[PDB]
Amino acid sequence: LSSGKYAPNLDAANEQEIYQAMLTGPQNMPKFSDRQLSADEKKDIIAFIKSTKETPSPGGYSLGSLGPVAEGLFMWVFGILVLVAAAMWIGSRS
Amino acid sequence: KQYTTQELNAMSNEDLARLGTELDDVTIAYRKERFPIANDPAEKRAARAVTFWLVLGIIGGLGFLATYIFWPWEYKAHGDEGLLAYTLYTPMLGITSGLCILSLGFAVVLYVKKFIPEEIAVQRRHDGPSEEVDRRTIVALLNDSWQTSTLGRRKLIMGLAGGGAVLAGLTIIAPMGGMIKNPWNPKEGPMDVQGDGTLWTSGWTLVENDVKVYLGRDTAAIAESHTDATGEHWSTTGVSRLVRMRPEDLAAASMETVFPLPAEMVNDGAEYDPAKDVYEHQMHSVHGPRNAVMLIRLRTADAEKVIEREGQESFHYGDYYAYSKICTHIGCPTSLYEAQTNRILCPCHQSQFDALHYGKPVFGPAARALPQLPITVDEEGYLIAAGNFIEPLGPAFWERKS
Amino acid sequence: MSLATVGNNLDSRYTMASGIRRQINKVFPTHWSFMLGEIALYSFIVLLLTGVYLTLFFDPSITKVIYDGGYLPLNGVEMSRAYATALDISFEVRGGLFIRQMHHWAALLFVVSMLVHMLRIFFTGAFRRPREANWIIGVVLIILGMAEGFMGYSLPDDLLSGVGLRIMSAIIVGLPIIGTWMHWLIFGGDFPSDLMLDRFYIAHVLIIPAILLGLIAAHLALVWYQKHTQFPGAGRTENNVIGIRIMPLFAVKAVAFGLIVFGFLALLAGVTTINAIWNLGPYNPSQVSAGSQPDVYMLWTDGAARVMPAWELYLGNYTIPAVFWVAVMLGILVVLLVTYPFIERKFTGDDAHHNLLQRPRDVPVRTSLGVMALVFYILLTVSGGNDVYAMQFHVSLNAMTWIGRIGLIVGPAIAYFITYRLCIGLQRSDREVLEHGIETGIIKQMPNGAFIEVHQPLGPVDDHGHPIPLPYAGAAVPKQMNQLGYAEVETRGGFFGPDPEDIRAKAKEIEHANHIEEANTLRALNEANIERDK
Amino acid sequence: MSLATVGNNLDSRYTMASGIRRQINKVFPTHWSFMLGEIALYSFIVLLLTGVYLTLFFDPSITKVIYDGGYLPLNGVEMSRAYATALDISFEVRGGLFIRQMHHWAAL
Amino acid sequence: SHTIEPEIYRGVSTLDEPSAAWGWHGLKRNTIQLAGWISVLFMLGYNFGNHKGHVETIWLLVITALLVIGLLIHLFEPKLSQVRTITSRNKPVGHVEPDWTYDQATLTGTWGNLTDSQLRSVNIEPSRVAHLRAA
Ligand code: HEM
Ligand code: HEM
Ligand code: HEM
Ligand code: HEM
Ligand SMILES: CC(C)=CCC/C(C)=C/C=C/C(C)=C/C=C/C(C)=C/C=C/C=C(C)/C=C/C=C(C)/C=C/C=C(\C)CCC=C(C)C
Ligand SMILES: C/C=C(C)/C=C\C=C\[C@H](OC)[C@@H](C)[C@@H](OC)[C@@H](C)CCc1oc2c(O)c(OC)cc(OC)c2c(=O)c1C
Repeated sequence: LSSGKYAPNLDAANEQEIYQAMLTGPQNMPKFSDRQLSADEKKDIIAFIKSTKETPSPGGYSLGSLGPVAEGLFMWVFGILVLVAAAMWIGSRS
Repeated sequence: KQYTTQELNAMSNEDLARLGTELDDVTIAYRKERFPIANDPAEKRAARAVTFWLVLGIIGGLGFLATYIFWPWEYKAHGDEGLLAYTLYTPMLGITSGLCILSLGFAVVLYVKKFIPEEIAVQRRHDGPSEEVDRRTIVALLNDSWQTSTLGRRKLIMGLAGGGAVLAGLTIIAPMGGMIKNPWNPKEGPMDVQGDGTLWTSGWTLVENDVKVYLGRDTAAIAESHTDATGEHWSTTGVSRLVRMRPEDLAAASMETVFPLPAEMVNDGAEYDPAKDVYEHQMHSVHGPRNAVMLIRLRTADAEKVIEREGQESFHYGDYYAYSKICTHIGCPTSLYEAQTNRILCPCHQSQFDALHYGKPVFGPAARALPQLPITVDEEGYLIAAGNFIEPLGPAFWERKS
Repeated sequence: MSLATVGNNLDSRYTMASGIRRQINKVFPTHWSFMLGEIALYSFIVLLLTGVYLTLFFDPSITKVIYDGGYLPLNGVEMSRAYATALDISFEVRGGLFIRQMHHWAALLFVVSMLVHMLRIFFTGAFRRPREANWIIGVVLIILGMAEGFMGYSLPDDLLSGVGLRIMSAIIVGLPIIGTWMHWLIFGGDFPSDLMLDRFYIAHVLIIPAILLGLIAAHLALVWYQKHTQFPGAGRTENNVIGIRIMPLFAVKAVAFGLIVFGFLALLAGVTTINAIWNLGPYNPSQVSAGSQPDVYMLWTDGAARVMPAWELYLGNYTIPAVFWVAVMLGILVVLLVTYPFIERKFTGDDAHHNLLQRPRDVPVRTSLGVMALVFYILLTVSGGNDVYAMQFHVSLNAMTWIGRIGLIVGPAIAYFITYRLCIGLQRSDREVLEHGIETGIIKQMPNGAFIEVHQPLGPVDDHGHPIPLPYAGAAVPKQMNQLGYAEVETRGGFFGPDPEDIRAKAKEIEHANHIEEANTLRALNEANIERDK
Repeated sequence: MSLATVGNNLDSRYTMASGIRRQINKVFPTHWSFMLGEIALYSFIVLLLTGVYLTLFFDPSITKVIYDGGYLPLNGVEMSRAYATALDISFEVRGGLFIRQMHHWAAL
Repeated sequence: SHTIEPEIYRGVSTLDEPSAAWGWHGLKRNTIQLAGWISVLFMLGYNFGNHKGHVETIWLLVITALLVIGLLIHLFEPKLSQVRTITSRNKPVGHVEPDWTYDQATLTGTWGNLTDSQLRSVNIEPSRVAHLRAA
């Protein structure tokens, strides 16, 4: 978020802490009363959060699930460097 | 010079090879064998290096085919039996296939790098301009063809031929006008809950058709899998995607995403019908391009210091304010309501809108304030849209005033 | 085997012996960085094959369905057929996720290999005459590959990709005077529309691949016809090529490097997740996520949109939105990339036929322009993912936006300065060796107590013992003694024991003879080249 | 006319003159039936152009939909998206029927 | 000592930058000026945007001040003269040092006129050098 604020990683919280995060509106987090998001809705939100935090990816290492940036930073640095190494192993120098 | 069959027969095979390369202006400057000693230990030492990776090429290939056929590949959710076996199917596929193919490649690279001889070969280039006779003669032939034709004399046939050529080109490409579409011709039929399909409108324009349009919250409901003797059927007949919401619902410093919910597509409250199929239309409303509205409740301390815009006074209802959730930069959702600073932040290019200064952008590449919806409450106390926006919603375009 | 009959029939029917003799005798220079184009070729082939596999399972429609597939955490959810069949590729087809991820990793490898290949071409000067055509078509190739990846990852119709399409649509409407009509032409209407995914699908699988392949074909044909450039070195002239022949060496090496590329992509495709559309859900215009960002080869555009100020013109009944200047910026830097050879020929005045290359130290203006452009593009790329950076390194977001803005002036300039001075310094180091000889590292003390370092000259000497300074020749000068071979091992055997001394003595004699004759042939070819210049 | 410059560039960069001279002098016999292969070739060209055009308006999905479009004698009828977008080519696109007709005739 | 004569290519002399024959050296003073000035204009433009803070403004403005005084000294070069003082018993410019160590080793020059007692005080018996020292 702006000016040094940020939505933290949800991994550290437990289920009661997630519920009370929603209920209390900690710092710049919008509050979510049980009139807005019902009890069953908050149970479902906690279920999604914990099932995504607990399941492994079927496709290999997640790279921290950061999407195109991290996947890029892996191919555009490491991935090109090992094939540069192979091109030097197969070719000549000056 | 040429060679008779007897002379080519008189040669040795290496001499024929030398002649072969020199016919292409290539010369082998240097060339030497890798293992000249007769029964070198280093040659057997190199053979075992190559066979190592060929053995693992075979091992990896067979392991890939075993993994691919017999490893349990089918989906498992968290808590299921054999979850770990499923999470490793694709990993094992790749590590075995990589073993196979990389080991074959390494075998071949090593074979080149220590069995095939080493050589320096030198080829002469033939580039630059051509040999001048060919330049003069090709120019002669082409000039001859043009002057032969006699078409340069006939200015009328040339002009008409060019005109017909370009006009035939137009005739070929003119059916591309089947793609051209007036952006200002409305969509077919009457107006919809997504608007008339122009850049002016939205679902909230339906207020102008005398329709009562509630502000409706997304229940996020899913279809239900009924099952009976005739099969299993996912259905949506008693399920509401959008439901009306009331002014008591949001605490101060809460934000709710609300969509236009005409009174004809409502199915909730005491007037609920368990067979009233409205999920399809409410879904059509949730997917309107510029239908999403950000409904915020300020704290009283915040509403004591909220700055109003000309003509948009009395759009709010008490401490409840309503803005367009579509960013005024290039159209992302402006979802991030910093509850304490009262600044609505767009996660695309980091524009910041001041919810206490009629949504005016205070940072980023946005230049216009978020549009504001007029809202109120009706005779049953549900929040409703008291009017339409007074601005075009979404990003800017050439035909927009201010 | 009776290959004589096959060869005789083919030759009697086509008269092919001379034409094929010409191709097995063709020579290629064998520097390592002449393999960076190859990677782009091989990853492209992978992209083709894996792509056709995906088309046997994919439906590109924006029609909606209720999901009833494998992935249970989305069953009962309304989604397009595109998202549904991408989930079926990912979960209900055996090995489908493997081929999906291999396709995406191949895309990333294709684009970055094109980048580093182009940087070789730039820093070595292989673009200049007679080879500007390959430069223009290669710039076209990198642009079309970028567009291809964009349209490709827009297909599965997840939330992130659809936000990307939203941003494309918003930028196309903003164009004066014709943005609205262009949008209604491209998308067939307002966004989303019926035919948008069909048009992006046929653009992705047929149109852009066809242009890409045709231009790769023309590109490789021109590279084969205009024989390859080479660095300066012993025997090497503008008028020759020194290296290895197609048959047997270079063809085998190409096949093997291709196998390595294929296996590396296969491995990536198994051991690391990429995209993971099932966490993102289906596209919804009213939803968004903090880690937005396009794919890596598009982050520069994103960053250009983040660093731009909100400069808008009101004229007054018409509007110029603030992102128009971002389009102007992209147009400028595309035009300047594609027309650079002519810029360099304008401002250098060089227009000779060049077949030898330049070491980047010896052309410091170009190397400094290159590194400054590298830094401008790096700061645009980090400006794109600047919020992920901020979250992950405890930097203020707004600080990162202003870092991007100011950096896009001060970073390139500092980069130019530092690069230029380092280039001149490397030149001076080489000139030190050619003036006074290799610094062996040995320090002796003379009788008068003077510590003198022992130098090894690379040429003649005067009677004082001081080398006669050799002229620079555009080639690499050895800097340490071990490059001349004075560290080379002189035992021979396995790790666990030596060969018999007869074989070792014989082998070392043979190896010494090899080195002497290789040096002799390059020296004779060097003298012959002087004589050809009279 | 400026052609001196143009050719000078091309040949100087590609050593072009001898090859194209070998090509422009190639002889062809002119019996009428030796035109027939050209007919197939030109048909194929037309087929590719019109085909790419038709891909800009066609949705190959089998998913069923109630039709609402230009052809009113099938309004309210349930059909796959493939048939529906074929009908929309035929009646909603200006010149679409002409192009689909040309594509099919060129196939024959 | 010997070295090859100087030469100039496109105005870049080989002493100031080697390899001037081998590629694009240079980039002229006026174009560095133009780059700096027009990028300074683009720096000043940043101040006008919609932002409300002023940490941004002070950053922009000092960076402009530094770029500007840089461009100024790049246009108006402030050369200075070699100093010609003689401080702290330094010697004027034309002086020629002897090799004191050669003198100590050979007992000549600065070590020439030692007395009998002084030679004896550096562990040399003066009979060892009486024949070798000059008349
Ligand atoms: C004829 C060649 C190609 C075909 C048939 C093809 C086919 C496809 C299809 C059908 C998809 C749908 C999404 C999916 O199934 O995951 C896809 C995804 C994609 N394609 Fe292609 N493609 C081709 C070439 C390329 C090229 C050349 C590139 C890059 C320059 C590329 C980059 C991508 C990317 C990045 C994706 C997204 C991968 C993902 O969804 O995980 N494709 N491709
Ligand atoms: C998918 C895209 C591309 C492929 C498959 C490709 C392939 C190749 C290959 C295999 C070579 C010869 C080997 C080597 O020099 O590495 C080559 C050379 C060359 N490439 Fe590319 N390339 C691509 C893109 C580009 C780009 C982006 C540029 C520059 C803007 C470019 C310009 C050149 C030039 C000028 C040469 C000639 C090098 C020389 O003659 O010394 N190509 N390319
Ligand atoms: C789309 C498909 C085809 C195209 C575009 C095509 C095109 C051509 C052209 C232009 C010629 C030279 C001029 C002429 O003879 O008309 C030719 C010759 C030839 N065609 Fe085809 N043709 C096609 C199909 C076929 C078929 C179906 C056959 C036989 C089963 C065939 C066998 C031949 C042969 C043997 C020649 C050489 C004739 C000669 O040199 O006199 N082609 N083709
Ligand atoms: C790049 C090449 C091609 C493309 C992109 C293409 C595309 C299409 C498309 C989109 C349709 C949609 C159905 C319709 O319009 O009713 C179609 C129909 C058809 N295509 Fe193609 N096509 C190509 C090549 C060919 C070729 C080479 C042939 C024949 C050998 C062919 C024969 C047909 C026929 C007969 C139809 C049915 C047309 C109708 O019933 O109206 N197409 N094509
Ligand atoms: C591959 C991919 C994926 C992508 C790619 C895309 C593209 C197309 C890209 C492109 C890029 C480019 C081309 C870039 C470029 C860039 C550039 C060239 C830039 C530049 C910049 C510049 C500047 C900023 C400059 C500055 C300057 C200055 C500031 C100066 C200063 C000076 C001074 C201070 C003076 C010194 C002296 C003394 C002090 C004595
Ligand atoms: C020759 C090309 C042809 C035939 C076809 C296709 C052309 C493609 C264009 O590039 C060439 C296209 C990528 C480009 O057009 C200006 C726009 C999408 C703008 C680039 C763009 O994307 C974003 C994006 O995708 C995102 O996703 C999640 C997120 C983004 O911010 C957070 C952006 C973004 O801020 C920008 C500027």
